[PDB]
Amino acid sequence: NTTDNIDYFDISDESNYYLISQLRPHFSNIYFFDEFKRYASYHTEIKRYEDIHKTKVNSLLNEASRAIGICNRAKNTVKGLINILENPQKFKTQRESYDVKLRQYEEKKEAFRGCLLNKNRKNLDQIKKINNEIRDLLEKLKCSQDCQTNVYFDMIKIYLVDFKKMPYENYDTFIKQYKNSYLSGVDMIRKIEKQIDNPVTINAIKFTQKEMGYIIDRFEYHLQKVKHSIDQVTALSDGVKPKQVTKNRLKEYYFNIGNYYSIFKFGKDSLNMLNKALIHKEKIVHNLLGELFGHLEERIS
Amino acid sequence: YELTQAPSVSVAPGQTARITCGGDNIGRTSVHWYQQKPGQAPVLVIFYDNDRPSGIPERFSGSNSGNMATLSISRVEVGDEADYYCQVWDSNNDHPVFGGGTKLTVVGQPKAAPSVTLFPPSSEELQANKATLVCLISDFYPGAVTVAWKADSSPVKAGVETTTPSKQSNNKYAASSYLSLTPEQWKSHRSYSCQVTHEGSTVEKTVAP
Amino acid sequence: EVQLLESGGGLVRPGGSQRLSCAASGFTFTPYAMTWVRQAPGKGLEWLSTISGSGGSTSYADSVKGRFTISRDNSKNILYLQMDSLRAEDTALYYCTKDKDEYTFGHNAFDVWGRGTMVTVSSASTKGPSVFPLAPSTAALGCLVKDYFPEPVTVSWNSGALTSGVHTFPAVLQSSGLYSLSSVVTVPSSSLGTQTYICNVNHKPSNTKVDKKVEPKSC
Repeated sequence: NTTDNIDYFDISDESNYYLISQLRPHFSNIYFFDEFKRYASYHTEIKRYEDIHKTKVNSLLNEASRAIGICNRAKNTVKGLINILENPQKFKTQRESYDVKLRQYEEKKEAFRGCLLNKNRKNLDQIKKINNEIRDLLEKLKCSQDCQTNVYFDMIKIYLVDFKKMPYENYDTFIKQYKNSYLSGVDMIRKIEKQIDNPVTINAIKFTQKEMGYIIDRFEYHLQKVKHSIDQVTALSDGVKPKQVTKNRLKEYYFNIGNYYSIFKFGKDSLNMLNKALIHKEKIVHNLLGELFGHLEERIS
Repeated sequence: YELTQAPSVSVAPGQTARITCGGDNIGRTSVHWYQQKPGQAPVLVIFYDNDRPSGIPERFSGSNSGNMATLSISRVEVGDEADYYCQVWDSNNDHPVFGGGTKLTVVGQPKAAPSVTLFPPSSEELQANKATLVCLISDFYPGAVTVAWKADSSPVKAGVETTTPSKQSNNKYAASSYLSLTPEQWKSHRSYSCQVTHEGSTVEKTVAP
Repeated sequence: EVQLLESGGGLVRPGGSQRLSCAASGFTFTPYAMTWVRQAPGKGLEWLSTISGSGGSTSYADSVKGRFTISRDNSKNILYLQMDSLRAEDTALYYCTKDKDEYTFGHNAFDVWGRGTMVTVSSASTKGPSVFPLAPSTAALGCLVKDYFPEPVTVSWNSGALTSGVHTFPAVLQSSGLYSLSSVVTVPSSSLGTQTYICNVNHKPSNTKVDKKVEPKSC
């Protein structure tokens, strides 16, 4: 059919350190800033809640949100070319070759994803400047040589039940089933493809399949990251539990579980979205395979 | 999944070589073929049963059907001598798998007789209470020689180590044989001889102290 | 233009560890699945491990599963293979290779290959060679490179000035576990009294350079 939503594309900086998603808050680091919002909620000697949230965190979210919107024009240009290359009936209403329309898709796609990074470069530098402010805000803790780890382990236990809400095993079952169907569908198109008849339906299948592989590749990335941070903090839930540490150690404690938890929430957003994107692509491939096998009396490939 | 390949295939120049790749219903999956010449990396020569990479000669063709896949090289040249590997995706264990490989040997090349050089033990070596006899065999085709050592006129079995024949730059082969002796053994005898047998003919060299 | 270059293999004790790397260049490295394939001396190709483009999925062969680990750095275009608990049977030439297309997870042909890196797992210690001159009786003179471990050995003549007529034979693997080769050079006997001949033997693993003058035999 038609891909009505191309939210599955992402991009990262050249250092591969910051990952931009089209879903809010576009950066996992924003989820970590919200966790410090909850970390200071339990440390009563910190009343800088309004300063970090209103003056910094929420305005970075809006600037990233605005930067994503600047690329909406390039976003729809890419979708328009996807709907032509995946749809033989639509491709037949236009006049240019399949290789010509295919090259435009490659150019427009790189222009779109590149827009997601270029418009967000100044927002990414703001992330490192905020990271330092949470360390400074945690330095205002009244304690120093002995800092209770009560809140740090209270947050860990709350994180364990938040992980239960996510269906990891079914997500694992899902990606293994569709990846297996994807590979066998790709290998079969290799064998059945020929060049004596009109190759427009084989072309649309291969095009959709290549996007299927990209979605599968991204799904496995997030599923692995989610599993990592889950196993890590449950290990900390079973890992050594001092009733007190020095304020420098408690700072990296909050930064450890805060990073782990923010990757979880970021993965949950992306995995729920990539799940629908892959399902929609698979249904298009099967609609295309029906066209390929719909006129057995005439020809196939 | 397992892929069955014959260890060796022999063809004459200008003929059509055929290298088989066997497997239960291998025709359901794509078969890829790799050529590996000695001391070199594998080169993808046929992919997806019969697709040919740009730059590979048309003499390379492929077929995959039923339980047998076949890579066929037509008008075989001597330069086609290599090891050929097939590969498929193992759909039960979800990973690639390679066949055992097949060595192609192009027959009918001109026969070349080996050249033999024999060096006596070094004088600096004998000062260190050791003695080595060096027998160097060069420029011979085919690559199959047997080496026999002799003290005076008696065969020597102990202390002999011989290399496997290796194809040189010029499609001929080279091998070396080393006889280890004590300095007393070397100065004891009248002579020592390295005899090289190649396709029925012999070349013999001899040194003495 | 598309290049793969393996590195990091050398001598290592049984039970030890060693990290191999593959530097990729000339293409978009991230969307491709990368694969390690080893080849024991004189044996065939053996698939070891494959990793997805993003690293979300990894697979291993039973022969190395639990001991090897594949990984990649998509910001520097480098593929890694961390080998722990190395055994003698891990002695092989380790190849880097790449899927022909993107997002195929190893279910594809391998179009570009590196030239491999030699991993030698053994408990024998690195030993430098002893070099002896093979005096001539056209003539034939040479140098014997005796008892060294491991490979390789490089032999030049007259500090590289002499190059025509030189034949350096493949090394023999002795029952002792040490290697030995001979480098022979054919010169006209016009030169035995005029030109001089010195072999230059270099063994990088033991950091030993030796020169031996090859003079005729005289009484």
